[PDB]
Amino acid sequence: MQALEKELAQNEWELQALEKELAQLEKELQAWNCICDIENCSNMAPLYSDQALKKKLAQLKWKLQALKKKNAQLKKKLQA
Repeated sequence: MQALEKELAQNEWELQALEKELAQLEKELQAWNCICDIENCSNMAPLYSDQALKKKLAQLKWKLQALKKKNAQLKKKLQA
């Protein structure tokens, strides 16, 4: 019960790592600005918008609808 459930708990941890990946965004989003902004040199131009965030989230949540339904499938595959 530690191979699947802990792979699921690891997938939960990948989910936590998905939350931590989510928190990685906030690590990109929140951990980037605290009080003052610094000057850095970049080669590529970032996007960071509403149709790219809340949509990539709405696509993520849409991915959940699939993943959570896959986690519900996994929760379906958990017991059954």
